[PDB]
Amino acid sequence: VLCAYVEDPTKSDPPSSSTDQPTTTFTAIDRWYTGRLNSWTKAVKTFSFQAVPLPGAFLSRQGGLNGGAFTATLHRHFLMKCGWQVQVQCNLTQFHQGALLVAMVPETTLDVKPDGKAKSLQELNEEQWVEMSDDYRTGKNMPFQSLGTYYRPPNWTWGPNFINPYQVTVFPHQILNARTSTSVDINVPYIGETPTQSSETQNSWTLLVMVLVPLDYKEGATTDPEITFSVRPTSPYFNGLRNRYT
Amino acid sequence: GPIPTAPRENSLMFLSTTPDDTVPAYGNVRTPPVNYLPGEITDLLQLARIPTLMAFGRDAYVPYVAVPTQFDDKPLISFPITLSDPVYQNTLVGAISSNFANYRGCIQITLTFCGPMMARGKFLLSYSPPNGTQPQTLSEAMQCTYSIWDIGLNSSWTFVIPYISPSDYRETRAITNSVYSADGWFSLHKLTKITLPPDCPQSPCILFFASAGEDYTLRLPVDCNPSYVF
Amino acid sequence: GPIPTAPRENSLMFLSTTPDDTVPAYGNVRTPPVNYLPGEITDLLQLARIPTLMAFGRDAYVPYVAVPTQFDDKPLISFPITLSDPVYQNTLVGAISSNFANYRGCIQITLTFCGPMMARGKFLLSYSPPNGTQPQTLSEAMQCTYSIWDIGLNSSWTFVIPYISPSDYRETRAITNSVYSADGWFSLHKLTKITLPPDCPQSPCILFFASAGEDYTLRLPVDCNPSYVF
Amino acid sequence: GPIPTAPRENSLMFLSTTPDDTVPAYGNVRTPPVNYLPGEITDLLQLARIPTLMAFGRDAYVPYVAVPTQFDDKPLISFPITLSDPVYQNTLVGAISSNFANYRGCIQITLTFCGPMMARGKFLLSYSPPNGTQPQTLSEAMQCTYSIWDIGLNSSWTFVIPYISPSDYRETRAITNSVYSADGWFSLHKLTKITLPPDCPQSPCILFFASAGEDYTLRLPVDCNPSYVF
Amino acid sequence: NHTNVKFLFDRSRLLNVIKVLEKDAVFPRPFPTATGTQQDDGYFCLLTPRPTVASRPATRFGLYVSPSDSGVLANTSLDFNFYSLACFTYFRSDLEVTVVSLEPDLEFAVGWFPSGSEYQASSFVYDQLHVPYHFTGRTPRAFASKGGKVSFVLPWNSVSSVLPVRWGGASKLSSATRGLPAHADWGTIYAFIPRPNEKKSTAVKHVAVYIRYKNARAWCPSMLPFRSYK
Amino acid sequence: NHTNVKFLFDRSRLLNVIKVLEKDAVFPRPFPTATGTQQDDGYFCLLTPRPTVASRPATRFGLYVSPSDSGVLANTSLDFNFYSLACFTYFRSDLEVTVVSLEPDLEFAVGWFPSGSEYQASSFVYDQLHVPYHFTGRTPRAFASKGGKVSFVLPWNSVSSVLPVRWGGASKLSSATRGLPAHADWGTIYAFIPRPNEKKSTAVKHVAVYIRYKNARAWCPSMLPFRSYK
Repeated sequence: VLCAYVEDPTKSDPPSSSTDQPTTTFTAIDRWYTGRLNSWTKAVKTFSFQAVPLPGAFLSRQGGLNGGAFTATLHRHFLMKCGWQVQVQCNLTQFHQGALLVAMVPETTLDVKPDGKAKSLQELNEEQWVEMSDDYRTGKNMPFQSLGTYYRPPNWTWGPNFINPYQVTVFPHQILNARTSTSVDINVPYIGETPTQSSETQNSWTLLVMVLVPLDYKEGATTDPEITFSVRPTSPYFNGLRNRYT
Repeated sequence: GPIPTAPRENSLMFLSTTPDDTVPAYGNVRTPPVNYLPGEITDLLQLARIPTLMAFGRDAYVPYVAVPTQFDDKPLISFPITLSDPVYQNTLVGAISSNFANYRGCIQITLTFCGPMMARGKFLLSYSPPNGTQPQTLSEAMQCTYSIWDIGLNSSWTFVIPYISPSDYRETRAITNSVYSADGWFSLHKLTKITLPPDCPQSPCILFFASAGEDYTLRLPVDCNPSYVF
Repeated sequence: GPIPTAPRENSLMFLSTTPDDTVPAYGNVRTPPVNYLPGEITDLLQLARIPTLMAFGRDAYVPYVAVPTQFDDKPLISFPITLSDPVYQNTLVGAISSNFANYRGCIQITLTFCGPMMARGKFLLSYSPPNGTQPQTLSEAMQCTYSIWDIGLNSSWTFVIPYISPSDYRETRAITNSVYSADGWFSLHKLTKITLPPDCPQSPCILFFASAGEDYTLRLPVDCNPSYVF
Repeated sequence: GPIPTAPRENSLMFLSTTPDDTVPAYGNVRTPPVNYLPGEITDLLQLARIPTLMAFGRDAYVPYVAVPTQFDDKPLISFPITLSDPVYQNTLVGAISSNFANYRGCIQITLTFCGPMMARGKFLLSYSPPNGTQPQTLSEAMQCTYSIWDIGLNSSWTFVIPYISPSDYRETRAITNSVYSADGWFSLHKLTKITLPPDCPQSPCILFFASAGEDYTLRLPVDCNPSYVF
Repeated sequence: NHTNVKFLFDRSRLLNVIKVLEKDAVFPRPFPTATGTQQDDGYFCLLTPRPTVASRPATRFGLYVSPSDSGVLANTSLDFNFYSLACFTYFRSDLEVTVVSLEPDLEFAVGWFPSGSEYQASSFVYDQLHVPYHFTGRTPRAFASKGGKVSFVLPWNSVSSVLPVRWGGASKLSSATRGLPAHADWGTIYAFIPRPNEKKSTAVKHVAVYIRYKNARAWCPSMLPFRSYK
Repeated sequence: NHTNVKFLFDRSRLLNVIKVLEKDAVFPRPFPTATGTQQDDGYFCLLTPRPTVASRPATRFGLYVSPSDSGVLANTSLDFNFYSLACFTYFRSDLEVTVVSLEPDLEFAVGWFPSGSEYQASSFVYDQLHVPYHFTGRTPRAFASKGGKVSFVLPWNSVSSVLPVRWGGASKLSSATRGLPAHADWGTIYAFIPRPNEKKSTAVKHVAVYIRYKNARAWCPSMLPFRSYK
């Protein structure tokens, strides 16, 4: 289990940006949350990633990722502060070759259409794998500001939420090789610009499954392995109790 | 001989807030003593903690809230908790703290029921965190942080508004300050319908204050708004 | 009286990298604490030692090396060991170290055989010193510094490239850097012909990394290349 | 507050030979070590003491002195002892010391008889103080400071020229330097007529050097003559 | 230790070339800005390594390739020497600002207002002269000499604990507020000629803003920008 | 402790923009002033945060909205950054005056005379030049360099124990002397070009007066000014 930046990412003090008691728990905290993720085929090119934003996946239900009573606790508290623990499985047989890169990317906008707002659930099914184009390498698709008719719109050539695709192994990562393992185990603590961020609008981590070596299998052999994942928050600290988000 | 000094790049620069003295011109002056004056303000947090009146639109604004006898499932008053909001311009919280840049602490709304003596009833006092839509229903008020104020022995309730924020300090002149909207909402709801005795006036008035908690702290003095003088 | 100071010849000179402070303008600020954030980068050699992917021309370059089944007496891939070479532009060795002027240490190429599980074979990993002509023959590869990587328990080999240099440090943005040409050559050779089982794909891929050794040290920060932003 | 400093009259003056440091711009640099190099010149008087060849007009000058077989009552060679004299321009005494202003010590002419082995004879080595007329006669050479050099075991004689001067130091680029003329005269005289054996060449050659004594000291560096480069 | 994070970012570098105010400014109105809004553009330097546009924090960085006539061009700033060596996510440091004039013998003056505060934009009539309200204030308005340089060290004033080099959340609600931090700045500065508004000249005087990050602390290892292969 | 009273008022801010004297002044005659009085108006800066008019302490503060031609306009000063944070009644502190020139390369000089004293208004004929009597005196006449800034710290000189921020008594007898303290000032300054009166120029050179309250002490908690709701 690839722990991140500490020996124990479960250790977490309550936030110092609150005056109330944090809701440290909810009705099922020792259970996982399993969701689908798109299958990996031969036509997937190199570096074609697929991002699962946390906790952006519990809300939009990316791949049937039902949050149970964690989404219904996240909607009833304003500030949320947890460390994640993902587990991507993919049934790599002996008959496959290739290597996924499962990482937990801090603070990126990879679920954002390089041309608009936020992605839907149908548009995650049409493309199935986000190709590493010039936009995602240069960060040219994090959402541009509406400057207005007064200012002449500048030629946006760079944005600091890029992916350098050759450097994704700096993150907490395990390579899902064809002949070492079949599943990864990443456990990350809380990070953020504040001691606790918001609930509806935070993206402090991002599960990221990137194809480093394209899948090749013989015809008639085992075909097209499915990718699952299992997100589970470790020691959350919910602050600011209010009613359900509108 | 001479001490060889290399003067820096900011030489002959008068900076306004330089934390250092200057040459005394007319020294050796014995000032007359000030031991006789009582109440020396050492710190201006001695006056943010003093409860001062708020204002309410119904330039003739009203420090109290009228209490109509109509029982209803909507707040009797609900103002947002922002220190740039115009229900705090003429307090001593929102007038001291507006001339600074950051705050941290608990606003302490002191209530005072100015109705007749034989009134009996309950009030609900729901502070909400900043949500996407302001809470209106009393059912939406119970689920937030609340405290039930009875007209019993408590004709004066000091509801401590908590400090829940994703940063250690808050921008003190900003409408938004945070995620989407308006930083919170205090809301005085009436819980049971208020029994006012006859031959005692209907529609009482609740008088609101705004002090600061004991842990209220301010930071970064800025140049103030000089538009009090026009 | 006044201390007689003789100011030097560099008076009123703002130098950019002066190792000294300046006058505080807005002091006495208590910053919010940062004890909660894990993983503080004290030193940027904590990220040159993290193995990141390399690039290979076959702007769509490839981090792996395809392994054709044709046995041949020429290297399967052979890139020069220069930190300005475009197989190191998007690593964390060659991207941190390009913004400096000097380096000293051992580049550590971490291999990863991404082929099927029942593959069996050997690979030869020959680092050459900078010679007048690049070594191609496997006989020319055995005479250099080599290490034989089997596809056994080792599906991941970290070949430490030695540091052999006539100076204590090396120019880190220079094609030549030394006597005549190109600073060395790593070369992954295939030694025995690779037995891939049928109904398992031919032409496997070996994935290359580029970390830095534990003794890797850098020196003299220079102004970087701002051409990442166009 | 501020320390009241009165800057001197030489403020903002860059003087070339100021014996003091300046601001470091690119500090914290670990230089590569130089323990491996042998022979560190701490002091340039380690090379004035090394005997180097002189020059003699007979730009093709001659380091030796031919010895004609004609016995004669006049010096075989007699050059003046002045460190601006052109028999010292390409030594290491007269090339180091010409770039200074003052010297003090003993020039040490090392002779070397380069004739055949079975030569037998005597030479007289007369240093004269600066007189109004140069000594020529061997009778005029005996009365000065002399030392008789035999071709015996001594095929190499180091005649220490004394330091006799009315000042503690001497002007090192000056023809006159003193009272009327030319600062002294070394003069190698032949004393007995030289027996050279037959079937061994007549007219041998004596090779002259010019080192400095152990008490040779220099003072006041001046800007050198840059006319070596044209 | 030249890769030390506290050592590497502790040096001065250019941020923005802003125009010097000669009247009471109108701070640039927030996005989107419709045409016909009379305001003062590009006079303010939002002190942040992150990309800016119109002196407000921006998501992306954007320069101009063919700047034609229609529309108002926008002062977009970026710290080029930062992001090429910013292989991390969070970065708290105390800023050191140096404002170098780009006008021969300019007497300017540098205002400031903290992270979250705002410019005071009006003028008071002192002695029938419109003296603006940025000559006064509780924030540092350092004054330069005629031909001098303004330098001071600013603290980490913002309400965020750290500055996100990379940020993925939403400050306000979504739909193009993703990756746009609101409180990631040390404040904003601006240059003004310390003369009243009736002495407004006709030339448009520029000034340059340098930045040194005192006591740099970086967290959460992340990527470096992509270098092309052309 | 940024709300500390000794810390909050300990920073420089603008008070008045006064004109620089070029002859022997006539101090403004006390109120009421009839027409035709030849005097010198607005050249004196009565160093007080309280409102002034014609360099004398005033009850109210008054600016001009439509300054037409008839009558002599009056230099009315006020400390805008004080009263918005002066939630107290009494305030004793030692003043620090800084006089910044608003004229390019001006050589001025700053007089002073204490609380209760008066300007010396005549001239003595030195060498057939009318040198006025404000070049001499036992009070500080600090001299500026050509393009420099005058700065000194003045003590609490007045005969009152403290300065009433709010005052309700009567200094003289009643009928429009209510709320007008007489001895609430650190004195008065004035700028003069240090040339005799025959070298009086034609331009009207201004200068600006800053104020820092060293060692601020405040007593008797009171109100803050009323912010409008428009």
